Amino acid sequence: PLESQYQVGPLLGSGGFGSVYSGIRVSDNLPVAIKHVEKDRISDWGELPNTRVPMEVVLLKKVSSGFSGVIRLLDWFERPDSFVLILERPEPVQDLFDFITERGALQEELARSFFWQVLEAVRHCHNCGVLHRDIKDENILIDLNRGELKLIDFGSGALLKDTVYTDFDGTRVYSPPEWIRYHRYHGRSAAVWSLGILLYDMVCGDIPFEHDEEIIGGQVFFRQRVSSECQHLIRWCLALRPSDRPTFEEIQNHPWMQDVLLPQETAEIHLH
Amino acid sequence: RKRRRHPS
Ligand SMILES: NNC(=O)c1cc(Br)c(Br)s1
Repeated sequence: PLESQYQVGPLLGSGGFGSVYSGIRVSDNLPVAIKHVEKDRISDWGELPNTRVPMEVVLLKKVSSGFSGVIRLLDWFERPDSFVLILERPEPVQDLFDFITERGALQEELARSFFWQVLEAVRHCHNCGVLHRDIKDENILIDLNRGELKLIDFGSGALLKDTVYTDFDGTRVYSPPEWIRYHRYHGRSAAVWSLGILLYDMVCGDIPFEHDEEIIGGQVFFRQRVSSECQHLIRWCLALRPSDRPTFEEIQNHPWMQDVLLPQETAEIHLH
Repeated sequence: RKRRRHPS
């Protein structure tokens, strides 16, 4: 019984991701998040070892083993008209969209640390066979005391494959020009495009493109003072041709990415 | 200049 194993608290938010409540695991008082998803609103389905669950549950189980920069699925339940997902909640926490809104454009030292952690989390997903397909500031939680970033909201994701994708339900302003123009993309190179959008967002205070014509136009205007090394990495991630984009290895070996702060240093300098 | 969330 779900209702007796958890004490439900205030609604945290609702949207394309469902309705998410704060919560407490009654057994050990562990802080949790309780996500409800109506069955009628679930487009992709999958199967675990043997049970017909939302694809989101399939993907979360593949990435939730061991420690990583992904919010871990602790449990799930099936209800007559919905699935309920129990997720580990850091406290205190703030999502990266609210963080950038309040702080403005981030110092490059802080964006380097954040962007590095996001890269490691995406690499972990891909190593687990999981393509997230909705990387953006809204889908990244910051553990303010530990200085650690966590990916959330796999409801637009897919199993990772090397063949072309012709479906997409992530966030359009982070989607690549080959999706806009052709409704085709490949997993890794599309992820790198969204990472370029995310990095620009971090160092400029907002995303570079709002309209389809800007996305496919491939001109990056910098509205804030940004170092030449960082501008180069961003424009590389945002190459119009997918095969001109860097691999994850090339991103992490880029000169702008060197000498990253540790998570605890990041909290003590920038978050505490 | 307005900054906004975007649904998915
Ligand atoms: N869509 N939101 C989530 O999956 C969330 C997980 C946690 Br932990 C918080 Br706080 S929000």
